[PDB]
Amino acid sequence: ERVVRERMTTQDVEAITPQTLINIRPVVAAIKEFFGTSQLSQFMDQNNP
Amino acid sequence: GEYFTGAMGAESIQKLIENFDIDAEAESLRDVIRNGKGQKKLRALKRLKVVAAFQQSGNSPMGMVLDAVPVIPPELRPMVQLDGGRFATSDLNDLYRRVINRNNRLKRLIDLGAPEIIVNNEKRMLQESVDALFDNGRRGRPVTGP
Amino acid sequence: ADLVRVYLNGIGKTALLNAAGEVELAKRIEAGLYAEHLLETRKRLGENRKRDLAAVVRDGEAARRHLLEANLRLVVSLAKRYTGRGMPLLDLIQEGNLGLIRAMEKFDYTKGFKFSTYATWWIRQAITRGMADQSRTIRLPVHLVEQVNKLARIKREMHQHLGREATDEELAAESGIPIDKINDLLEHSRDPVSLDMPVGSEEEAPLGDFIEDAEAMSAENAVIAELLHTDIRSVLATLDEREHQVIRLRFGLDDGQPRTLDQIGKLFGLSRERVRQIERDVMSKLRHGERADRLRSYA
Amino acid sequence: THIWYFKGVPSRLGYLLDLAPKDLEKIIYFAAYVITSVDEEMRHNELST
Amino acid sequence: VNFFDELRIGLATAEDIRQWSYGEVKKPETINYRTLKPEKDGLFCEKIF
DNA sequence: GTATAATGTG
Repeated sequence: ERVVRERMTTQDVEAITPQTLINIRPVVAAIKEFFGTSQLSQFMDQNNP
Repeated sequence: GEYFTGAMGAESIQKLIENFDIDAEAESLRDVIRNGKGQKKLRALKRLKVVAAFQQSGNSPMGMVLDAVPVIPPELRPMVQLDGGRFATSDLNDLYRRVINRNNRLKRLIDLGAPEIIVNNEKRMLQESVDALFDNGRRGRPVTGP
Repeated sequence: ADLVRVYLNGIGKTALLNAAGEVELAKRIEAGLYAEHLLETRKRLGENRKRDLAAVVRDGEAARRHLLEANLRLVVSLAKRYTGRGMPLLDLIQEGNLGLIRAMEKFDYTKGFKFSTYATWWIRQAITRGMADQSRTIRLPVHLVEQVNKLARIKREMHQHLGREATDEELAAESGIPIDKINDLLEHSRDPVSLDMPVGSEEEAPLGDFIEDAEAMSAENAVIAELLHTDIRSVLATLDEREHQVIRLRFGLDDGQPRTLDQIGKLFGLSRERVRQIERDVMSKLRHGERADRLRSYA
Repeated sequence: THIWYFKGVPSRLGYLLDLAPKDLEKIIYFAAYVITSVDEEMRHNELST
Repeated sequence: VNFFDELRIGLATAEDIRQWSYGEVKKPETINYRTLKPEKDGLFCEKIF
């Protein structure tokens, strides 16, 4: 949202569409980082059920 | 500007310490300590112990103000290639690069000649660079890359 | 503290200048430089002219100082934009100051344009070149840095257009740079990992602690190599001593300098064609008897 | 200057040089000038003039 | 050989640094990007270290 | 090497 608000403050207002206004990179990056390095996302130990 | 000479920066402290005489100050502070004034006596005693430590040494206090920093051998700060061509190096290289760049830029500014404001800013940056090299967090905001 | 704060307090000590002020400053600088050139160019040195030129030089120094100090703040304004990359803010500010110093020695008042017009170009050039030169541990050519930045911008534009991170094939198609060079550039655009970073939470021992020397194997050079050398000094010596010297000079066991067939023949007085048969005899001998028993390993 | 001295507690530079920590930190980072020396002998001999 | 009676620590001076160093580092380059060799007068130069 | 014009962080 920070990136989006900066972009809409700078980008032209005539031919603007939300498709060119959203930036999906940070959210996917955050999700992947959480699932990869977060200390609460651990390998499921599978010695037995 | 014909009698008194003064300047700002670490060079000024170098000059001041060079002009300062340790033995004479030690004798005067011993004279002061010989009196009472307990409130000021503790501070006088701490200063006296430091000054006497310098006095008995036979060396000079100028060693505190550096004019040439050393660099450890590269094996102590190795730069190795990990599998996949992903280089790995110690932050000592980054700190030394900062110091070298600041020093070279300072030399370039002095050679070219510029108003004293920019030169003073460059000298301050170099001082901060050396400070960050010798210790991080010992003064001010620590540097962080990642 | 806050060295940025003290510099920004100092920079504002002087106010900006209007068009007429900058024009007159440029005129003063022109007069100063003209006097500087004349002072050493003149074959006959005038006496009062000497004093006049000295005063003019002082005034010209003051004029350059005033112009640079007045226009400094543009340096901060332009440098604030490039932050977030490798170099800090003050480094970029100093780079821009150097660029401004470079620019000021070319400004002209006849054109009539404002100084910032001719200053922003050089400030941006200096800042970008300095960032490309002294912002990465492994320095890269300026053209290669430009290509890496081009690849990054192309990727970001493709992501913006398609809403998803561009594929490698589509990156090659859009940029036209083959996948090989794209992979090379991607490999050249990664900050080296710091060895002091804790690894595996294994007592937070740094990565540097787990890197093998990768060379100088103890046992290999300790026993195997030296014992091979000694057994060779025994075996090759057990051959004809003349042939032992021939081998020493042929490969360079003692003094390097592997003697070619013709050279060794000249040294021994023999012909270039004999050395092939000599080597054939040596290799035949080395492959039989206790020599093979000793030297079957090491291959 | 070596960081270990003008920043340590006690700051050996401050104790030896009888300068308060605030003044020392200001002087080191090019904040305020300092009068290193003065021709006191000439000033005294020329006190009348 | 191994006759170490005492081990003292002193405050190094500029001349000590000068005379206990075998070269001067005059450029910031560490290693060449393509040939993987130390660069002249760099932090890894063979001439120095 | 550049000339609309820009003139103090985060």
